[PDB]
Amino acid sequence: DKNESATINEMMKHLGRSEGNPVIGVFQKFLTGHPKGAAGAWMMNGALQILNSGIIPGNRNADNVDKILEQFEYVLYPSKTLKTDGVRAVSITSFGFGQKGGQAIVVHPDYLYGAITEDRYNEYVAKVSAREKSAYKFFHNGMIY
Amino acid sequence: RQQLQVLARYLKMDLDNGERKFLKEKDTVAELQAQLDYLNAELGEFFVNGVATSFSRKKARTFDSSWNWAKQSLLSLYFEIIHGVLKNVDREVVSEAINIMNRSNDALIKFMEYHISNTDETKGENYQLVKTLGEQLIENCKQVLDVDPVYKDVAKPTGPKTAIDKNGNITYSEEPREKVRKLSQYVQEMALGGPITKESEDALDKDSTKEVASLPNKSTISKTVSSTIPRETIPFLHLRKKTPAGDWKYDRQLSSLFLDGLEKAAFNGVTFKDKYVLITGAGKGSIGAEVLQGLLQGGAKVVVTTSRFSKQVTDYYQSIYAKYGAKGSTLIVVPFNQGSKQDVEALIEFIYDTEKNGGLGWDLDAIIPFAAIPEQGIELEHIDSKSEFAHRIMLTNILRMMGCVKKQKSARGIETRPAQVILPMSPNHGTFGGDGMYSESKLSLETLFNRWHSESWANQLTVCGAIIGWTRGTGLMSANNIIAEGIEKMGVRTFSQKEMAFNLLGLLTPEVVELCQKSPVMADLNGGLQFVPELKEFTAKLRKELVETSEVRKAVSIETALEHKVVNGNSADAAYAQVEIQPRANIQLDFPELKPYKQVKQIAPAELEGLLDLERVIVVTGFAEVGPWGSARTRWEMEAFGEFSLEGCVEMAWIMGFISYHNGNLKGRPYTGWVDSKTKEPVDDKDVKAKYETSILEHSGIRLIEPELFNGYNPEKKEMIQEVIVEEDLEPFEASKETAEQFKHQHGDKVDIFEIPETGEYSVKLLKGATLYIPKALRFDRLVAGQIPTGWNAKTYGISDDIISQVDPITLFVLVSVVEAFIASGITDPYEMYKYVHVSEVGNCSGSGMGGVSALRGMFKDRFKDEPVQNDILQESFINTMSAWVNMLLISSSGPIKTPVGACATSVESVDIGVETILSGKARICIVGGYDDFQEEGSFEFGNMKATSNTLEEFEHGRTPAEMSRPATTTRNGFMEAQGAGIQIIMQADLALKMGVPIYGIV
Amino acid sequence: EQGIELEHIDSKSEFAHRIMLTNILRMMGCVKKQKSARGIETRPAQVILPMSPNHGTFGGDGMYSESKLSLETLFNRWHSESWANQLTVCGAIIGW
Amino acid sequence: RQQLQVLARYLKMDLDNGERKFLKEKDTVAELQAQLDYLNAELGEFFVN
Amino acid sequence: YNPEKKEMIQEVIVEEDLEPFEASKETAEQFKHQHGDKVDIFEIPETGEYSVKLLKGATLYIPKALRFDRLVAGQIPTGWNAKTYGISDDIISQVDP
Amino acid sequence: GMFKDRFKDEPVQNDILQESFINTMSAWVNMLLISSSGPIKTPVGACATSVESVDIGVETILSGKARICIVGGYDDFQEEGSFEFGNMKATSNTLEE
Ligand SMILES: NC(=O)c1ccc[n+]([C@@H]2O[C@H](COP(=O)([O-])OP(=O)(O)OC[C@H]3O[C@@H](n4cnc5c(N)ncnc54)[C@H](OP(=O)(O)O)[C@@H]3O)[C@@H](O)[C@H]2O)c1
Repeated sequence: DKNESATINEMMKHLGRSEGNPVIGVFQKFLTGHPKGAAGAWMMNGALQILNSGIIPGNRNADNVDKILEQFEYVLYPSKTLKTDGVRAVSITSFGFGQKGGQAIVVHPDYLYGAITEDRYNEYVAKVSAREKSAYKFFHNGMIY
Repeated sequence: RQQLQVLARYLKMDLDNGERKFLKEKDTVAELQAQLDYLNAELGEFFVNGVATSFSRKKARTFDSSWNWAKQSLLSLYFEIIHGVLKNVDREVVSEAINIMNRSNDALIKFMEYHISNTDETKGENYQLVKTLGEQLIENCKQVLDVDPVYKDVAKPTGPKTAIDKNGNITYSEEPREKVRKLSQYVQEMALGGPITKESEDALDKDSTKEVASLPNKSTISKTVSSTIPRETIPFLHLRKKTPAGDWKYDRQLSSLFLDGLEKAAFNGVTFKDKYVLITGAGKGSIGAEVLQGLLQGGAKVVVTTSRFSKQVTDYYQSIYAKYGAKGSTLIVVPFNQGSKQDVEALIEFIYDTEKNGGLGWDLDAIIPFAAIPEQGIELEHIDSKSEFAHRIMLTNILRMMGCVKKQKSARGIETRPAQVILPMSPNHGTFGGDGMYSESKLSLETLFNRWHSESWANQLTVCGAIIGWTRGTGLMSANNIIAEGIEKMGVRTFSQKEMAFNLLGLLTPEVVELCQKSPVMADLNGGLQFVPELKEFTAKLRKELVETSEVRKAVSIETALEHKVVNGNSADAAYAQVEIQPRANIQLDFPELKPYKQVKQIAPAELEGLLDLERVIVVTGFAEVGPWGSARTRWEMEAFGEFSLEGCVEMAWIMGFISYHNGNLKGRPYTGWVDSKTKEPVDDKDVKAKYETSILEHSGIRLIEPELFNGYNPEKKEMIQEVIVEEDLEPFEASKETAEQFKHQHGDKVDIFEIPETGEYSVKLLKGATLYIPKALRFDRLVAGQIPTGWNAKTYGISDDIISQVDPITLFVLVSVVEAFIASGITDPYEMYKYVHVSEVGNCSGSGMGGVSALRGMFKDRFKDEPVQNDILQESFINTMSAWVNMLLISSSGPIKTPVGACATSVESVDIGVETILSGKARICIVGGYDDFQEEGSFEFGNMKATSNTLEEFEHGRTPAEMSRPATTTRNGFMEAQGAGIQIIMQADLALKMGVPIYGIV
Repeated sequence: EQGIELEHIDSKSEFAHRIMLTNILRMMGCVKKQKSARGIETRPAQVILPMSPNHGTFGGDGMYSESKLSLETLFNRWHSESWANQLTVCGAIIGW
Repeated sequence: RQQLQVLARYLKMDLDNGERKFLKEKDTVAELQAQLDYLNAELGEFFVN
Repeated sequence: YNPEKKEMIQEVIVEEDLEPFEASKETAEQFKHQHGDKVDIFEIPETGEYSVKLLKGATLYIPKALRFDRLVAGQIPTGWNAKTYGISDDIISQVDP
Repeated sequence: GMFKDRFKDEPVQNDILQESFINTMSAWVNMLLISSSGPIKTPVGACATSVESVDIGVETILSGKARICIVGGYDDFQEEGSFEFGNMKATSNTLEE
């Protein structure tokens, strides 16, 4: 938790992240524990759910934040869920045994739609709407049978 | 028997030695049990059980990260205003401003400046509101950067209001007082007293932003509230002075000092910076709780005790600290039984012991010993175990606690830092009756006023006797709330816990602290109650007048309804009666919301259109998981909200096999819906929560390892084998020829095998010097894991028994995650991908850190013990076999297959591989993610590497399973192992748009 | 209880307080229960309580003062509870 | 000793039955003595006696 | 490893009590934890060691050997040693071959 | 070590688990020799691992994440895998040979 905070903090400092704009830390493993190889995948799923909701879950086991972490001015450690007015991007970081470091950045899907025309977008919206209805149909049939 | 006796005698073996020792110890047991029985008969069970220790140093929880909580509080306020949850008329805005100012530091100010300066006021009215409030709060925080934090309560004062409805239900409600809308006006009301106590501008509730702008401004008090105290009127709150005769009487001068302090507190706030306080009896709903909140708001360092130390209680105090803990404040929460003399001494030793010795290294400034238990319906003749125990808590152990502090201070030569003891005195000295030894406890505390002068502890302790008035809502007084409006009609005062706390916090102001150092202080906080003659009878009359009115109205309304029913029949009330709709769970897939093009066009820059190669933009189109909280949907509800919706509860009940669907005849009648999986009884969706939620929460998430989920693995009884050299030949045993020859091959001369000619079986005779293995059990100290919910079953999802029997369990987590990720992508038939892409263009880049560890156990351990293991177990172990089964059962691609192994970073390595596979043109769609299982062997080794938290150490610290995983915390001490899988479906954006699949994110 | 200041209050003082307060209340309670079990409402027992002017004035007497001052609740409890017909309260403040 | 063991087994005599009962009661004694010790530490000798 | 003599263990229920053997207190208590009523352990007061007495009905494992029919492999040349290349004994002792 | 030696209460180094991981060999390479902070993508591909390695290395270099990539594969022979490849009848039976 110290190395990861220090790493994120150094990335933010080097890239000139604004003073007073810490990244909000999410610590999903407070709830799930550490499933080894699945760890990043659960975090990525979380990240996607954060992006699409704007809801930043709090670390409800963050009783007392380690005072050593106060030096990391670009990190904030929430204990409670924050309903934001939007999250644009999420960083996912992983540190495996055997020097396996990783980072993924996920960007809010609405930034894709500025790349296309209104007709392409509207065609897509209609297709997705139809697919979603068919998926609900499939899901409830599958669940109950 | 005679031959055995002769040999016993030759060998000098006393055969009866053990039965003789046994009968001596059985007599010792009966003697000890008689002593215990006698003490139980003398003290009673309540007392004997009651004096059990609770305190341990390792359970002490320290809260000090106010530097972090300030920023959280700001961001919460910021979003609450933006979302319209807090308006410019809410006092909560002002209260949060005060708590943010109390934590003002340079980092907080930069934080606020960034958030407020980057607020776009044109986005709406709420944005303009947050921008204006935020700019004012910044100015406040700059002014108080180097100022001591203050206790300053701005909550609306609440009066009691009892209501009896037409049908004789009694509603007790705390209602805003008309005359008293701030604490400054409360102090004015207290100063003026009432006719019964006669012997012979602000923007609150209209503009919170204006009220916030006023908060740093130390208001000058021209004429003190004490000058307004009428001649020959005793204020509702006053100090008393001991007369030369030895009576305690109202003292105008002392009372003026106290009331002026309260007035200053109410305008300017009071600091408690550098006060070290022990408080007992500060649970939720207590007076002490409100005292605690003020002390933390004023920067105190506080030890708070609890007799109910639990996760719920530590989370309660955490939320108090995070909201009210000012800069320099600290909250220490300790389990404590004030009924235990050992706890009292241990607690005080802990407080005074050096940090090196594991103590706090504190010296107390104040002791607030408010621990109490209710004694109700206990008259003189009923005084028994409970009352004796209550009297130990409320008197004896208060004296012992004071004594302990005196001994600690005197042992260290501290003669110039006395601890102020705020004694919870009562006007109730046997006036109400039925309260056991309550009155005796409270009256006995009054000796301390004289003992302060007569003994040798005055330099270590000061005495502040608070005579606490009628305080609504507490453990001791909640049973008396209904009559309080009536009592106040006498021109007398009852108190909220907030007001009483404010009154008591007035005793910790520098002026009262100095007064108690000169001589004991007696503070009457009784709200004129003493001037109501024959109080008990007065309260019993108000109670009857209310209960009689309730019961009469109930009876008269029931009979008037029955009369109307008889005269007008069923047709009159059938058309009046109305149908209730109970909700059914409608589980949603939570596809992303698509905005109108015009809105979506405003977020990205205009130049972005046509700029990107959308074949090189990777999107996530679907995701799923199987983990300790079920699916991605249920885990998100628990993560984000801490509780399940109706949809989440029904999903979890289905996942866990609690409920099953039923369509057809059920006990004659046709039924469509959920039934209990065991009983087959119908279950309404609305009842799933009451019926199953407790079970769902107990058998989900991080919890004690369940042996039934891990092939009977029991960490408390871990099976090992120990090699032993046979010292003497074993009794022959029978084996087949085949097996006998395998024994002979192994042992050679250390075994003899002989055909039994009759049966064709073989005798096997292990000889002296042969090697055996004897099972032995080890207690392992990792007892807890994040386990998939008890009752999860791949068959619930549709996976056949043939697959279940073939594959490692990890493979079932993956197969479920993959189908669920495809459903989250709206792809219900994976072969639909092949309408859009070649079979060469669908990849699997998911992986695992360890793979099919149950299959590894099979080949390394089960095979060695000659247990039945499938012949192809090895293949089910391979990290890439899960992806092979996915392809073989579901996808049928001929696309890339790049299986990463990256331990804890596998899932991110997966995404990196999937991304690069798609950008290289090898795939257009890639299954990415990760999976791992929990089993005995890996748990043991992560324990030997000390990577995981030791559960026994956690239990010593009073941690429950739900709090063992506490990232970024001071006391974090290793990870909590879990199991499961996660999967995403990634694709080229161009293809996601053409297919019309949901897009959850851009990688 | 001699030479027992606040900080020395221990086993002896708790025991003394049981004798001098708690078990006086229990004794009164027992008499009340015996009289009430037999329907005796017209023959109250006068309890002569050994009260003291010493409420922590001398010091060093353990829980003596607490025992003696606590007996003064009985003056109010006589009115507030249901034992007045079985017991009467006579508080003797005993001098030097 | 071996002959005594064989006879003990023929007779279905558990030779260790008494030492086994003894060690169960010795644990019961220590549990009761801990309860008494705890009450003495809470009330003190003066009070308990 | 000798494919001609592959070591397995076979679970056998003790039909008759074993000769007592000596074990440390720690080990004796691990035997007792495993076997419960199927074992008796007794302090030997002189030495502080424990007698362990496995009783009728207790589970034992008896080594047995299987002849396996894969006798040949492509093996790195006999005498290959990482030290010949320069790898230290500390690395050799830490890592899998 | 962790499945069998630990079960027989044999001496096994406390960090045996880490030495089992497929990616630990690459970690030791980096820790003893290379000291890079470059990509680390450890494939598992049974008999095709080394070709999967090359495909990953190639794509890592073409993506611009690396300019140099250590590619290849490794595996050991031990009793247990030999036995299981025999139970799957994948290997030649020496006695039939
Ligand atoms: N009107 C009034 O309420 C009034 C009037 C005059 C005087 N007082 C006095 O004010 C003080 C507080 O009154 P209150 O009404 O706030 O009482 P309360 O709400 O009953 O609170 C007392 C707290 O003591 C704790 N406690 C219980 N048993 C304990 C034990 N064995 N060891 C440690 N703590 C224990 C409980 O908190 P946990 O559950 O956290 O352990 C309980 O909530 C008392 O001494 C009372 O006599 C009250």
